[PDB]
Amino acid sequence: NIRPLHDRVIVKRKEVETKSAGGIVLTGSAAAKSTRGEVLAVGNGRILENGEVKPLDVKVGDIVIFNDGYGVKSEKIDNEEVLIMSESDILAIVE
Amino acid sequence: NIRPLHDRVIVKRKEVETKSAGGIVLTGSAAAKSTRGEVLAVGNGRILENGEVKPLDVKVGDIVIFNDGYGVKSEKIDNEEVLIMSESDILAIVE
Amino acid sequence: NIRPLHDRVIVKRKEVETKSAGGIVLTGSAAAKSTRGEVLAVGNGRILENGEVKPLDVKVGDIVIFNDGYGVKSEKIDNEEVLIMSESDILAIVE
Amino acid sequence: CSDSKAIAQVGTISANSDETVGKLIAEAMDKVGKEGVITVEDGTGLQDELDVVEGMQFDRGYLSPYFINKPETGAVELESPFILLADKKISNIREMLPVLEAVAKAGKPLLIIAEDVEGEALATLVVNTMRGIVKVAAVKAPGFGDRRKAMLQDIATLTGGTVISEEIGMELEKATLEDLGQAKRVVINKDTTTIIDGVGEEAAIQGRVAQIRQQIEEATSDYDREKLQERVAKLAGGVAVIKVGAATEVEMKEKKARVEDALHATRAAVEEGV
Repeated sequence: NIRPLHDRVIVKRKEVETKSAGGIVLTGSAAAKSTRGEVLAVGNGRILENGEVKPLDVKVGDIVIFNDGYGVKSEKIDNEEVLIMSESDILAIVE
Repeated sequence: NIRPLHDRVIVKRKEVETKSAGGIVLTGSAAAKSTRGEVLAVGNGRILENGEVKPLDVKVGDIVIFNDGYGVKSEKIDNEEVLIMSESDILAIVE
Repeated sequence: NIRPLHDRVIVKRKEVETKSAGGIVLTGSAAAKSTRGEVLAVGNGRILENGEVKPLDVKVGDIVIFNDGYGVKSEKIDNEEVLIMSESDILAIVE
Repeated sequence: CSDSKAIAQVGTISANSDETVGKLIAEAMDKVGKEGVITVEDGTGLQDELDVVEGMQFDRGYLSPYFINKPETGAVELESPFILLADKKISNIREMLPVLEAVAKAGKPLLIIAEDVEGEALATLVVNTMRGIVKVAAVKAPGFGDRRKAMLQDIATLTGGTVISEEIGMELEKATLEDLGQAKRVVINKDTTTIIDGVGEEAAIQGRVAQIRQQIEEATSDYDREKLQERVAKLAGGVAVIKVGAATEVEMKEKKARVEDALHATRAAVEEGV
């Protein structure tokens, strides 16, 4: 069991689509890495200057859209690649 | 006995595995330096603007996943290499 | 005597060891500058936004491990080389 | 044609009836053996001389004159040393620390044969040499490319050590005393390194010379055959050099041609009869 620190979130990157808006199979650099994933673990919460900590908005089980960058890190847990990043990288939650 | 100041943590990074997901021996640059270590000493805590100190969330004994960077420093104590870095570089705690 | 301002610390760099884990003498670039020193003088303390000042955690007489960088300055006092740097550059205190 | 008298007669006849040439060639053949190599080069005096070298010797001297422990002869001599065979370039002393500490505990000299050694490592070694921590000498590995690797493996089989290479899957920092070869004496000078009575099982040496013989049987050019024969002689036989003596240069060339003819004729007579 892996749990993040403060306001970091662990997500599982979804498989990139092969057939796009029809039967056309996309092969090569065109298939951009999918920016949707399923959150697995959520940290305790970001810490304020005064001293109180507030819980994150994202709940375990939500599909999120995230901005890949230098702040997003890749880690291999349970022989499975997962993404560890700060909650500020989360842009929207699907449904 | 070495004790860090404020919110710094001393860890002993784990040995890089040789056999990976089977009997195949991995020799060369493929074996990336392991990003898991066992914390040895924990500082008193980070200092808030008003003045009170809050304790760090990592306890001595658990395994952590850390992000190696320019902020992480290596030191030789008891004729053994250890890694000194700020608590903000800790991403998750295993188990 | 020399007294630092605010949260600055004056240390005396330890002599670089010659024999390493045996009788093998290291001559040349192998012998790096030792990152341990004896604290001589300690400033009054860092000043907070409100106006109160909190004394530094390092006391005069202990051995510290410091991160040499652009913030660390070297000065020749009493015909002896000493290092003046901010307290944030101190990583740990030996014993 | 097996007896030495017949060989001397063949060499005498082939050298335009010169008894000294035939006698010298017979002596060289007797001393060096059957698997050895005899070459002819120009001398300096007026008389022919024969120099036969037994064991392993290559044209590499020490990388620093400060390694000399016997200034009377101007040479490095080590008694019962360790041999570190590295198929790599050594520049940072840090790789050398563990084995150096180990041999310091053991208390016997160490000879480092590497592709090349950088100035920082030379400075560290020369500092450590006379201060009494360790007795160290360093030379360059003979040959260039694949032949250098073959020579390193030959020395490893001779001395009973293991070559430290990156391509094989080992690193220098993980070396132990088992990986280091051993010998009885090592003599180094300006130009040549000589390993005397290296400890090794005859089975490995015989296997290596058999492998090189099978290599000889499948080579085309004469230069490669000559190099392989030199390697076989270094492993098992000996190497002889005949220096031709003459007053002038025309006489020198004439006599050198005659001696080479006698050498070829003796080889042919030994292999096929008379």
